[PDB]
Amino acid sequence: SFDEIAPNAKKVAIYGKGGIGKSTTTQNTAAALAYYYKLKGMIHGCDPKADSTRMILHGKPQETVMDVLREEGEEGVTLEKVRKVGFCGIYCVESGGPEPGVGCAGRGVITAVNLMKELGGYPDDLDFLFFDVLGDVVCGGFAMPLRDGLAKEIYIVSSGEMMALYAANNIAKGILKYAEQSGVRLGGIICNSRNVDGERELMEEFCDKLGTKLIHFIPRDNIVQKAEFNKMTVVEFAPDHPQALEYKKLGKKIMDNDELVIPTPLSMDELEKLVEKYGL
Amino acid sequence: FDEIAPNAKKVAIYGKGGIGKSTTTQNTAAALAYYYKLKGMIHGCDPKADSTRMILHGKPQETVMDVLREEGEEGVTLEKVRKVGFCGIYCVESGGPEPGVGCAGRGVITAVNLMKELGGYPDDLDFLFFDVLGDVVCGGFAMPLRDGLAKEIYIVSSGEMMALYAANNIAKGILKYAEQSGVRLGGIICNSRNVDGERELMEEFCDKLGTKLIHFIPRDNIVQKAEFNKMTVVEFAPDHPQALEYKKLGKKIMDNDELVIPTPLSMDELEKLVEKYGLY
Ligand SMILES: Nc1ncnc2c1ncn2[C@@H]1O[C@H](COP(=O)(O)OP(=O)(O)O)[C@@H](O)[C@H]1O
Ligand SMILES: Nc1ncnc2c1ncn2[C@@H]1O[C@H](COP(=O)(O)OP(=O)(O)O)[C@@H](O)[C@H]1O
Ligand code: SF4
Ligand SMILES: [Mg+2]
Ligand SMILES: [Mg+2]
Repeated sequence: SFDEIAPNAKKVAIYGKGGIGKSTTTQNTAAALAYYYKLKGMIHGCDPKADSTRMILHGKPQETVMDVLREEGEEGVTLEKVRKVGFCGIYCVESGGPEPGVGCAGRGVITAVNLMKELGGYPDDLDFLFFDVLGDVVCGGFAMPLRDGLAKEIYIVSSGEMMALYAANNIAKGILKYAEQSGVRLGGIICNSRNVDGERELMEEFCDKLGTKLIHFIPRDNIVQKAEFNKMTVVEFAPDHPQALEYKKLGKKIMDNDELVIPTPLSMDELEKLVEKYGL
Repeated sequence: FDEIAPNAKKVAIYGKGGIGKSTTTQNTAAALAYYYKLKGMIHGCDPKADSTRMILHGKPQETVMDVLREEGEEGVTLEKVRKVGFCGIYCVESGGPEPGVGCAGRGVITAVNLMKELGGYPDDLDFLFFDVLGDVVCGGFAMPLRDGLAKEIYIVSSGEMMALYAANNIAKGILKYAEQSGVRLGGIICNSRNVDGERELMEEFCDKLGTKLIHFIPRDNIVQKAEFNKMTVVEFAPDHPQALEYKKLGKKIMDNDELVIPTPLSMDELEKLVEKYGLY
């Protein structure tokens, strides 16, 4: 069952709109937890972009599970080819997916999670396990962590943008749908700032209406791009930089989080009027 | 699907979420129906269900899935699913299932089949646009290419890496289904974000992709001002430079003959291209 895999670990899944900063937040948060707090972790990329583990692997792209299955076949698959070790011993896995227009994009997630369970790719002694999931659509393999209770705690990365909040509200609808069946809950909304006026204020009212909390406000900092150029995470590049400490704060907040709640999704009218009220 | 609206230019607009597909599709259709007096129709294939709002003057449209769910296949009528808006532009919203329930693109198949059965695609149509979600190329979202529903595809994109990544993925889907359905890429439409050298990056991207940058839509506040008045930019101010830009684009789409099978870029090629200009 999905509850027996890494039982001593805090299973978390990060959802959000495309390009909102899920990979950046998930990788830097995991890097902070493994570096400052010396915790054993693992990242399972459930985004077909397949770059959710690049900064942990120091710029080296990882072969996806679908790519390895396609070339080596089910017989020639080894845990060493699909799971790599990066910064501070963080294990990395990329689910991947089918070619655009071929089948269901989420199918790669289900195959990778089942293969990881089969090969014992999730260490029992793990302290945290993160899943970078595509949140533009809540269906198939993308909605599997919410439906099958793979990760009990969900966090959505969002900005003041209408699309980002719309996606977050849709993910909350999926959480509410299988909240009693799977026991999945929303830990909070993580705001990846875009440097707009009154972004935090809009996000805090959005969380109030959604029945959750704005767990953390990540500022927009060019250190992310400077670190990405040296093929490293911000934590690995400059652990003393204020940005690295922001990910450290978020990391501890996620670990010590207890306010997990079933969401109260907003209506399409409530969301629009909330966006119009602030008018960023 | 070649028998539905045979005298019409069947086009499908793809692109990343929040890139400006609904804004471009609606204003382009409004320009074609207002300046050139062409009979047109918009079939929203985005689960957001707001691709036909400005044409309907801010009035929300009941989606096909909503009507089908609460009234059954018998209680369905064209009057309830197809509405008339600015300059007699017909409007339909496919809709979709609740987040986490089934396949998000399912609403597209049900709506296109239902229109095909009720004869909701006027034969005397001059143009037929499909606002499709491009974050993931699968299911009902990849159907228009698959069944050759719309033979000409245009992708709305900006200088952002995620917007270009999505456009490249849509091009991959076009290439796979180019010989089977005869679908083709008409060009890339750039929805400007007011960044330095955005056009130059987009033009090199089109060169590498084997297509052309059909048009450059500037970022104008008149869009939000017309949105506030529950109207399209064409209906709000047909003499505004922006309203004209959509008129130029509309004619370019109608008189377009340079349809090409795309040469998708590799992940390395796209990253090096983004780094060459370093817009962001
Ligand atoms: N806190 C931040 N400060 C500055 N840039 C950021 C921040 N978070 C994300 N970014 C940038 O945003 C872009 C998208 O980030 P990413 O993590 O890949 O989003 P996603 O995984 O949802 O697609 C990247 O270029 C990244 O450098
Ligand atoms: N040419 C433009 N100039 C200014 N704003 C624009 C333009 N095109 C789109 N927008 C804005 O961008 C946002 C997203 O537009 P939208 O059409 O809904 O994208 P999508 O259909 O891909 O979800 C809207 O708030 C809209 O006002
Ligand atoms: S369930 Fe989702 S990912 Fe799968 S084919 Fe449908 S829209 Fe695509
Ligand atoms: Mg990502
Ligand atoms: Mg839309």
